[PDB]
Amino acid sequence: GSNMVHPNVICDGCNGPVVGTRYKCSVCPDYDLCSVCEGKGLHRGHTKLAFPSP
Ligand SMILES: NC(=[NH2+])NCCC[C@H](N)C(=O)O
Ligand SMILES: [Zn+2]
Ligand SMILES: [Zn+2]
Repeated sequence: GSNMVHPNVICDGCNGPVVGTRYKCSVCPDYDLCSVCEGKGLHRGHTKLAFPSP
C-alpha cells in the first residue's frame, strides 16, 4: 500500500513517523516532513519530492 509508514524516516517538523506520503526536501541534505507538517506549511520555501510508501 501507498499509505503506510516509511521506515527509518523521522519528520523534522514533529519528530514523529512519516505515514503515507513522504515530503523530502530537494535542497537540504536530510529534511523530511509528514503530511500534517507539510499541510501546515512547514518548510514551504524549499522544493520537495513527494512520494508514497514503498
Ligand atoms: N528527530 C529528527 N527530526 N531527527 C532528524 C531526522 C532527519 C531525517 N528526516 C531522517 O529521517 O533521517
Ligand atoms: Zn510531522
Ligand atoms: Zn530544505
